[PDB]
Amino acid sequence: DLKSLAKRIYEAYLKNFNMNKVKARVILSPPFVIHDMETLCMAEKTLVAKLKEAEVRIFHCCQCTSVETVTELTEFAKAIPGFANLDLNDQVTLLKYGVYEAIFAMLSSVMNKDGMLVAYGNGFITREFLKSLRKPFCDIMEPKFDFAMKFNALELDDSDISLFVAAIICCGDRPGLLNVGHIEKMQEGIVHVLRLHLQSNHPDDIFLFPKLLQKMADLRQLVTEHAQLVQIIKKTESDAALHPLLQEIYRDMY
Amino acid sequence: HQLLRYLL
Ligand SMILES: CO[C@@H](Cc1ccc(OCCc2nc(-c3ccccc3)oc2C)c2ccsc12)C(=O)O
Repeated sequence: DLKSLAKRIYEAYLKNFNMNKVKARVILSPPFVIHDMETLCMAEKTLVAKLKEAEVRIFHCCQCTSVETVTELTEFAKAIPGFANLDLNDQVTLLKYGVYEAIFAMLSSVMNKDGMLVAYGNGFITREFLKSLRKPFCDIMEPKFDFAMKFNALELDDSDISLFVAAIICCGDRPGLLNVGHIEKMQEGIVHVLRLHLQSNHPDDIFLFPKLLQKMADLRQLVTEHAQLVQIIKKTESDAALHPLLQEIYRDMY
Repeated sequence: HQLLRYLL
């Protein structure tokens, strides 16, 4: 059974994601600051070399970060016990509908009220610079800080987060799932271990569990709104292509 | 979902 589930998810998380909360918090409190157009261009020479209007370039650099995170989330998912045994079409469905929820949950760790890390913590981009972008690009930025400031007030650590992200992936009501039963049972196991973990990791936050359940539905809405802006950008900005990985994930979402 | 299937 599952007295080992929490350890396996936690180990898979630390092993697969290049950035985590301890590293993020230590770095946040030195990284090159992008606060204006001239520092953007510096960072693009120095930090983003391998990766043309500014907003579009920023849009591009964000999506490169998603491509890489999706790559890490797939490897993390295969290490969740039970996941590799699902039908490959179900595996695809779970990652497709779950990756962005997981992405924004995790992005929260590198964000504070003033900005966020970039290029593996080698940089920091300020919240005000992001707000100065022209629409619609500015609009994909601030709602994430709004969400992050509130998710971060819960003071989760990496171990809570690993269980949380596993719960987001193994989610039994994604559309078109071939075998809901097996996935719902993975889910119940993870959510059970999560509940117990939050009890012993945070003994005085009586409502953290239900609070996190709520964060799940909130991330859902957050992704729906994000996906809608990305669709607007895609149909109305001739210079903003979406990476083909991102394009499959986003296809059919509404 | 060629590329997602590709990762998996
Ligand atoms: C286009 O949005 C992405 C999702 C995403 C992925 C990653 C994101 O933030 C990454 C942090 C970051 N890095 C940069 C950056 C800019 C110039 C050079 C190098 C880096 O800007 C940001 C916000 C954000 C912020 C708001 S949305 C989003 C997607 O839809 O795949």
